[PDB]
Amino acid sequence: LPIDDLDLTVRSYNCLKREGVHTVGELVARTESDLLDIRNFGQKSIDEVK
DNA sequence: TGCATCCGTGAGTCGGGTAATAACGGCCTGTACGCGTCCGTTTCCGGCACCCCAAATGAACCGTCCCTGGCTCCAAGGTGAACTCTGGGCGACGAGTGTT
Repeated sequence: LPIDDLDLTVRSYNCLKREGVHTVGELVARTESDLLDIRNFGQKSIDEVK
């Protein structure tokens, strides 16, 4: 499933589509620590992803 | 009346082919073959009596497969504002450190 299908807000889509994350399969493959590593990552994005 | 004297059957199994004599004219014919000629056949040149036969030459011609006309009623391009990062800009604070 793509991350857009999760019907989320501005920042998470922006910071994901620049770097080529297209699905939630790679997102569930990546752990919370491996996804929070990104510079200027929103804590609200962390909350919604968790 | 023996008695020698023939005399009549064996005896199994799956490389070829090796020769003589007096005979000689002359006539007949006979069946097969070789000549010259004539007639039925048959096969075409071009003719009709016409058989007409026909693809090609005028129509419509009407439905239909293309043009032009106007009309929408909407969903995409144009017009807003914010905001959550996104990024840079500002500022203060602290020990490892250039020096005699």
